[PDB]
Amino acid sequence: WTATSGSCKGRCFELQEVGPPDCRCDNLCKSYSSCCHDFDELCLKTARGWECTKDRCGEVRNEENACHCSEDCLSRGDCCTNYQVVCKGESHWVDDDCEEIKVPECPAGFVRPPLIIFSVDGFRASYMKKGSKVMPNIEKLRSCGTHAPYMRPVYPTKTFPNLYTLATGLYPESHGIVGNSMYDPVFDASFHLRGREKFNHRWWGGQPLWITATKQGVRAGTFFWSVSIPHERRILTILQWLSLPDNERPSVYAFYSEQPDFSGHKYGPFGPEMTNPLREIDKTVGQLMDGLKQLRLHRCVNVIFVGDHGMEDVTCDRTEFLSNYLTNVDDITLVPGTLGRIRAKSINNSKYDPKTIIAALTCKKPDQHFKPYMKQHLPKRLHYANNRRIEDIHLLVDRRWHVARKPLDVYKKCFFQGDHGFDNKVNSMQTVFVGYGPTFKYRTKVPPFENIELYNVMCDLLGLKPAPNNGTHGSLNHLLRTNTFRPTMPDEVSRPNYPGIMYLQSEFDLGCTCDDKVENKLEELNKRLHTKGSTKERHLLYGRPAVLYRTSYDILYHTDFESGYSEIFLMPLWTSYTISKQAEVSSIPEHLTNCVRPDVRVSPGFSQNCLAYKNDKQMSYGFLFPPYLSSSPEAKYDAFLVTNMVPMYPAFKRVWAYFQRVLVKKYASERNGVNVISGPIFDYNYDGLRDTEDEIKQYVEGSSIPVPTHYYSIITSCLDFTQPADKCDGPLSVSSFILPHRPDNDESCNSSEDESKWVEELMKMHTARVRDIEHLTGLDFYRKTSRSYSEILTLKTYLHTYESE
Ligand SMILES: *[C@@H]1O[C@H](CO)[C@@H](O[C@@H]2O[C@H](CO)[C@@H](O[C@@H]3O[C@H](CO)[C@@H](O)[C@H](O)[C@@H]3O)[C@H](O)[C@H]2NC(C)=O)[C@H](O)[C@H]1NC(C)=O
Ligand SMILES: O=C(/C=C/c1ccc(OC(F)(F)F)cc1)N1C[C@@H]2CN(C(=O)c3ccc4[nH]nnc4c3)C[C@H]2C1
Ligand SMILES: [Ca+2]
Ligand SMILES: [Ca+2]
Ligand SMILES: [Zn+2]
Ligand SMILES: [Zn+2]
Repeated sequence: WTATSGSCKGRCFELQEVGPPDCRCDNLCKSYSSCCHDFDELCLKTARGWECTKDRCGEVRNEENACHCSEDCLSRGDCCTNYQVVCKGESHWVDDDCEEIKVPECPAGFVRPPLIIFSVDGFRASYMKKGSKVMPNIEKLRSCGTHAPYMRPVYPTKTFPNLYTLATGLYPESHGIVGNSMYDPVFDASFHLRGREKFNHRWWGGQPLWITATKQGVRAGTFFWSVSIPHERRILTILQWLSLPDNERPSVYAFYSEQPDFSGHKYGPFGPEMTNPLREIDKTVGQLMDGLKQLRLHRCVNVIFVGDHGMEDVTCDRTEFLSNYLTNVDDITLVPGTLGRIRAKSINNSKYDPKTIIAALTCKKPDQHFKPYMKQHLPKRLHYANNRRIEDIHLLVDRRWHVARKPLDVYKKCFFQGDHGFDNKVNSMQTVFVGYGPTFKYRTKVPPFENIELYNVMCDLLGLKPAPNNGTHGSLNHLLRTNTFRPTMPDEVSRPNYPGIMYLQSEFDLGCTCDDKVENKLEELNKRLHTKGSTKERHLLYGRPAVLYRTSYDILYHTDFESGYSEIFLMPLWTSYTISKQAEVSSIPEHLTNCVRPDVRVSPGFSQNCLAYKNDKQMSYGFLFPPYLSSSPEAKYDAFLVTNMVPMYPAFKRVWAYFQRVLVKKYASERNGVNVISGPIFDYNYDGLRDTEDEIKQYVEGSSIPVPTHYYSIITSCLDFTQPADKCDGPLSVSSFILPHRPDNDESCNSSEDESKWVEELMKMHTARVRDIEHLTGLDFYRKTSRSYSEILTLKTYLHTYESE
């Protein structure tokens, strides 16, 4: 019940919320159907429209007007945004040359530059260049302030997940808004765009910017706007709030436009109908900037122009139907569209089996436009598994396509030419970032970055301490003139042992053999130096990674590579090696095919054994430093050490061997040497975080050898590729992957073909940030470089997307 008989008199767009049954007058009262009776009349005036004209200048104040052109309007803070232009011979903000804002220029009583977030729905990244002719205001923001060529959204590239990621710095698996539509099995409740369940606070996790602000004593405008409130009124309300007394005035604000998303769904991302809504958005931006100018805040306020996701060409005819795949289609519930999520229709149905669903959805048609996944097999970069609201079964839909359950869902629900939601590395899904103001840099282009990073910056812009989030605080310091956050490297928790020769051959009973008894002060002194670390500066280029948890491990040195070997997991945590442009690939010689060698630096009790691989009919082994890249026939023996061995399914070895034999050398050729760090990942609970010892769900049969869920590699070289990777003076260039360690290649539909036709494609799908790997291993990389820490943080957040321009 709402007792709507109260009044909005002097409360229009009030900031504190009144709970039921008291009628409300805030910017969301319409969405709750709870506004006071006189809200429209008093708060939503439209008389005479939104622009001053010559004949209105100096008019007698008339309180019925939507905005004012009388002399008192400035003191009142309620002039039309073009008032001074029309009546006082002032210029529009867009017609002024831009002039660096070297220091904040704010009216007295402003404790800090205010932040205004101008969010635009479905604003595709390429609109900045392609629509630049009809967007003069936005183009000036872009060219004069700080801009990125694009900003990467989070998956799924839908509205609620991304707007709430913006606000919180969190992955949707953490903040809880994992789609526009959701079922939560613990609540037994559904979240929908349509209806009232979505206003329930239980859905919304983490701590969004407005709460972070309020709690730390910084007032916030309310971020959300009921749809029916026109854009002009949104803008006039922000402007009015900004003329409140110092004690009452908020320091952070949000505007939101439904455009250009709304039209992009109807007309496609580039439909000729799309010009108008881009023009209209620009006009709205111009209104705000003119309004700030009038208030003397245009060189005081930080403005963020930001979008939530892009828009792709999608039409009804490009739909795949689960009914052409499954016998049991009526036994499932599908969340449909640009992504698919599948659960049982009834929890009482015991003939439901994900295994059979997955298989009936796997590589069934030549042209198949979606790929099914158990959520834990989704690329780790998507960070989309650790929430009960995400269904075990997921369908990754090709750009341009939909998935539905049955044809009747599509014609009985073309009506549309655009949509979004696809994989967040897809070009058409990328979106915009522009920062403009005293705290942002001047005419500066920054590289593309992820929207999860903005919350930290918005907090920095407001002098707030961010709630714990998935951004890497400091990685966006290069966007900022001042207010930087100067982080320190985490402290190493475990220090390595450095074992020498401690065991005789006969002490080992591992069931391994190697043809190495084929036997000198010249080279023996030299090869002892190798074991002691004489080549370590070549292969360990950016210092040893730090171990950020409590564990027991050894550093092991070799001619061609260096490792940190876990006595707890019985295999390296990381293996590091450098491959120069000139390095040469060799084969594994015949007499060494099955060679595995005890490591006399490491006890039998802390070693793997070959017997367990003999007995485990499912499991084979690979090596982290590849024997194919040994610097000499003698050095090659090191690569067959039991301490370089890791468990690998035969199907995964097809992948790994092709990476080691062909691709590493290729990257070394193309990039002028590369430094490689490889190792295992254990994430059995799919939380994006390293598993402890008591969380391992699978061992090589009979043994305590744990089976990795993933293998990673970090491939670093010189950004200035005219310098070799091992003699690089300046910035670095990195690409990484986290490959799922799977017993089959079902994910790659072309895998019966030669590795050259499908392995690199898999690795690109599984591209990762160094940061992703850090979360999964508890290691901290790049600890000793000549680069500043913020630059290193930026590098650690970089993702190599292999998407074209
Ligand atoms: C992304 O950032 C968030 C925020 O730091 C990380 O989520 C947080 O992760 C930890 C460990 O899973 C959670 O700690 C747990 O808290 C509860 C008490 O609420 C307690 O029962 C547990 O014993 C544990 O201490 C924390 O709740 C969680 N917070 C949120 C807001 O989700 C997340 O791990 C980050 N993701 C990645 C991949 O780095
Ligand atoms: O008032 C807000 C958000 C303000 C805000 C500002 C800053 C925020 O955080 C930031 F400032 F940090 F960005 C967060 C929210 N909203 C967002 C809601 C989207 N919506 C749709 O009907 C809709 C739109 C596109 C679609 N495509 N497909 N289905 C779609 C459905 C209703 C809108 C009300
Ligand atoms: Ca884990
Ligand atoms: Ca296959
Ligand atoms: Zn959206
Ligand atoms: Zn949309």
